[PDB]
Amino acid sequence: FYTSDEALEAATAPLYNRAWFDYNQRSIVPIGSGRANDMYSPWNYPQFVTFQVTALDENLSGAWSGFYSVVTMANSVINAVETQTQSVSEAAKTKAIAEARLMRACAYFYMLRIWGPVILIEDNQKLVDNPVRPLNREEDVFQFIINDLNYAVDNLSEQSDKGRATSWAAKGILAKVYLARSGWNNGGTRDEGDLELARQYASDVCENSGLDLMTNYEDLFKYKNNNNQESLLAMQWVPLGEWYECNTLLSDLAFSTEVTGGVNCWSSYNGSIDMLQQYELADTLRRNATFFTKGSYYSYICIKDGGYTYKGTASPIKKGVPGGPDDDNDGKVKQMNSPLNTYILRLADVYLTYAEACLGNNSTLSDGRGLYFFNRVRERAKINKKSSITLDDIIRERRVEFGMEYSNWYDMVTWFRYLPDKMLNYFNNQWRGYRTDAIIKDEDGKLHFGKYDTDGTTFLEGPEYYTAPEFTINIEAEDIFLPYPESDVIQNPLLNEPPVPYTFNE
Ligand SMILES: [Cl-]
Ligand SMILES: [Cl-]
Ligand SMILES: [Mg+2]
Ligand SMILES: [Mg+2]
Repeated sequence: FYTSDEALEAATAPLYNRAWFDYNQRSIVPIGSGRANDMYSPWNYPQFVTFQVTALDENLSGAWSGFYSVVTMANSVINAVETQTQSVSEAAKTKAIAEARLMRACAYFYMLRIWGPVILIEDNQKLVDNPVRPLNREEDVFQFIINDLNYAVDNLSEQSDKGRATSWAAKGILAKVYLARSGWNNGGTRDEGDLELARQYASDVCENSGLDLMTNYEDLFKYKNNNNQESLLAMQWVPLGEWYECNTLLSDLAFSTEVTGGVNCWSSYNGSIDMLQQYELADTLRRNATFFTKGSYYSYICIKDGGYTYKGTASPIKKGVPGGPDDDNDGKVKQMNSPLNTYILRLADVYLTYAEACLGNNSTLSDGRGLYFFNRVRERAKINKKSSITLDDIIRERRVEFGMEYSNWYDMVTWFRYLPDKMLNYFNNQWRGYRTDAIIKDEDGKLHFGKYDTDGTTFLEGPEYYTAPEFTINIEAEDIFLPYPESDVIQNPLLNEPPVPYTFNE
């Protein structure tokens, strides 16, 4: 019985944390980043990188559970607005429905780029009464997402409490959705109507929001800057709160207690050879903020010991590894407990989305505001602007802008649905599963890949010294979308049957 706007807001707050917990607690890493080849470990979920995932994989069931937790929580909030409010304003009621529908849209948009067809649900009771329900078609899922985002665009405000969604966030996601739909199973061209809509929504955010990119890329990934102006939407973790409200990734991302102030950790992930090669030589700011590499210095990690220099010869994760409790983290670093929010949408994504929507079906983009906003991302990274861009420039730029943010894989699926032959060739040329013992730098700061001789000091350079994977799979169309989780298929055999049309309620 919610009797004030603030009481209702307390009920919608878990849409930003608890709802996402089953996904964030584990599977976000191998699905969003691993599968894109952002990083690799031979012991932690390598199958996601090498395309050898089985239906029994715990990450599939966890992700499925997490995304459906968002959907069903959203549905519960919408129901509560309509049945449990008694002095509550229409502004607050519509804001709550809008936040619920925004999150539901985000969950379905992730699922669409993991499994493809999924079950669309607006009535939780229908699911309870009969859980054996059919999949709906990819086109239905797109329309459902669009409808939810339309409501959020119309019913969120331009400004919000810090950490809460605005209409700019909804418009930014909607731009991404239209861009993703434009080429999806569309014979190698992008629908001009969807391109136009993507441009309209993205340009509105870029030109009119009054928001800007943070001056320093590294600042985006520090806890003191949670909910900075570039953060359009993020999971809002509560490190001093309940277990289901915490960001539990700290120990799985951090490679050594030397970068956690002594807090227990166990990561064996390293940035992939392919991913590391995406950073242009001049792009050291984004590279350093994403992965540690030999000799890189961090003034803001191990602050009490004058900063931190990585002295290993691998490429462990930096993004998501905020240092120890006293590294401007207000004591909020503990085992499996990170103070960082998890980004869902940054303004730089909208900039790059606008650029890609301006490129459209042309082979190059050499003028216009889309190119300007692409070049703002370059400028913020302190590297050269480009006088013209192609889709290949956009692919590279997105990988380096969003490395270790658990987003690159979803973008790669979108591209595969547009240009499947190009992207299968791309995936097969990423050297997935290859890793190497030693990555070092020369005088000019360029990375070199190889291993040490028996003496552990004499560097041997080149691919002949890489560690090859046990198996290199030829990646094909059938490999891209993941299988439905086996336990869920047992409970609902229609997950093995064709999708059917959704009956829309609007
Ligand atoms: Cl796979
Ligand atoms: Cl510390
Ligand atoms: Mg279509
Ligand atoms: Mg095969």
